Amino acid sequence: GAMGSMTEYKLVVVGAVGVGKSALTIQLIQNHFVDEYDPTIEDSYRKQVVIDGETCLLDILDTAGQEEYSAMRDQYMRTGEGFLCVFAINNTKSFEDIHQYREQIKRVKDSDDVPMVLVGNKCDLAARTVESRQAQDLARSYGIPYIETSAKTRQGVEDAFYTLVREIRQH
Amino acid sequence: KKQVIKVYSEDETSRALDVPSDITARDVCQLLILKNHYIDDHSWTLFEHLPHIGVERTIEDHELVIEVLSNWGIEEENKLYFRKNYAKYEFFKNPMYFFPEHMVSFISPTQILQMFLSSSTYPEIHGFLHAKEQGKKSWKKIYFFLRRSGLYFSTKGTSAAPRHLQFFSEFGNSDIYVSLAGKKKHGAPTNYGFCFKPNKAGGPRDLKMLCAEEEQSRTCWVTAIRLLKYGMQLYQNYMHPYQG
Ligand SMILES: Nc1nc2c(ncn2[C@@H]2O[C@H](COP(=O)(O)OP(=O)(O)OP(=O)(O)O)[C@@H](O)[C@H]2O)c(=O)[nH]1
Repeated sequence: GAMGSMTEYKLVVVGAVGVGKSALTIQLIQNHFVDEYDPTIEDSYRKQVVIDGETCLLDILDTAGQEEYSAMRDQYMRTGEGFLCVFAINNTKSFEDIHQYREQIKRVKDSDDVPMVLVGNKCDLAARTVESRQAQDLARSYGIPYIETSAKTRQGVEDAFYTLVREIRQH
Repeated sequence: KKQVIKVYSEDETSRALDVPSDITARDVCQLLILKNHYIDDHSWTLFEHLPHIGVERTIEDHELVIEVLSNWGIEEENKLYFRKNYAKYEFFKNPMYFFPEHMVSFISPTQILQMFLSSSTYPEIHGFLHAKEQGKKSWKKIYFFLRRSGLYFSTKGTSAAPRHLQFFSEFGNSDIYVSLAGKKKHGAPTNYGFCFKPNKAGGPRDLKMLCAEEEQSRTCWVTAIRLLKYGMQLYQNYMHPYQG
C-alpha cells in the first residue's frame, strides 16, 4: 500500500508515592479519572498523537514511587528520553523528592541537558503546601518548564505531556 | 521469596508484578483480572512466548510461573503475555466428538473423557504429520503414534510394528508450543507448526519441530499431547476454576 513514517518518544513519569503519576497517565491515554489508589511497580502505555504537524508514537513508562523498587530506576533512566517530574502541590515531602530524581537522571544519563518538565499535580485542591512561584524557581533553576496539572479535572494533562515531547524535539 | 515479573498485552504494553515465588498461573491471571477491571471469563490466560523461535504456549493453571521463568536462557528475551484463550478447555466441554473418527483408539462422552485422563492407560493418537528431520532443513511426511510412553513414527508407511517404530519425543521433560504468524518457510509445508522444547534440566534443548496439514489437526495433536502430559490435573483445573 503505502509506507508511513513515524517517530517514537520514550516518556517516563517519575515522582514519589501517590503524587498522581498513573492518574495523569491514564487521563492522557484513556480519558478518565482513577479515584482509587493502585500502587504501581512499572506500567507501560502507548498513544498515537499528532504533534506540530508530525505523527508520533508516545511510549509512556509509569514508574514506582516505592523506594523498595529503586533498583529498577537505572534501567528506565538509561532508556528514557524525556522525564515528567511530578510532585503534588499539597505534599512538601514530594517536592523535596523530585530534587533527587532530577539528580539521579542527570547522573545516570551523564548530561546537564535532559528533556524534563516539572509537574505540580493535584492543582484542584484547596490545601496547597507548595506555592506556584516556589516551583517556578526550581524549574528556572533547571531550565525546564513548569506546568500545574489536575488528573481529576484534566487541567494541563495534554499541556504537560506535549510540552515534554517538544522539549525532546528541540534537544 | 519474591520475584518481579512483567506481563505483556497484545498491544505490547506491560505491567510489572511483584509476586511470591510459589504463585500459579491461575493466581497471576486473577490478580491481573482484578487490577485491570476485567470480568472473569475463565478464558484469561498466561502464555509463555518465545520470540526468537516464533512459538508460544498456554501456561496451565497450576504451573508455577517462576518455574516456567527458570527454564529460560538469559539471552532469550522470552515474554509472558496475558490474553483470552477460548480453545483451552474445548475438549472438556465437547469431548465425544473432539477427536476425528479415525485418529483415536483405546463413543460415550465421559467414556472418552475417562480414557484420556487415566494415569494407567493412554489411548493412541495416530495420523500423518510433517517432520523436520534433525539438523537438515528438509521436511518429510510421516505416520505418527502418540502413546503413554511418548511419540513415535513409522519408518514404513503407517506400520505400527515394533520393527518400524522410531522414538521421536518424551513429554515428561519437554513443553509443547504452537507457532505464531512467523516464517514457516524454514522449509515447513504449512503454517500449522508445533514443537517440543526440552527442559534445561535434561541435556541439550534441541527443538523437535512438527507440522500439521490443517489447523484443526494441530489442535487435536496439541490437545492430545497436553492431556498425556498433564493428565487428570488438566481436568481438575477446569472443574475448579477458582480452587477455593
Ligand atoms: N485531588 C486529586 N487527586 C489525585 C490527582 N491525581 C491523583 N490523585 C489521587 O491520589 C491517589 C494516588 O494517585 P496515583 O496516580 O495512584 O499515585 P502514583 O503517583 O501513581 O503512585 P505510585 O504508583 O505508587 O507511584 C489516587 O487516589 C488518586 O485518585 C489529582 O489531580 N487531584
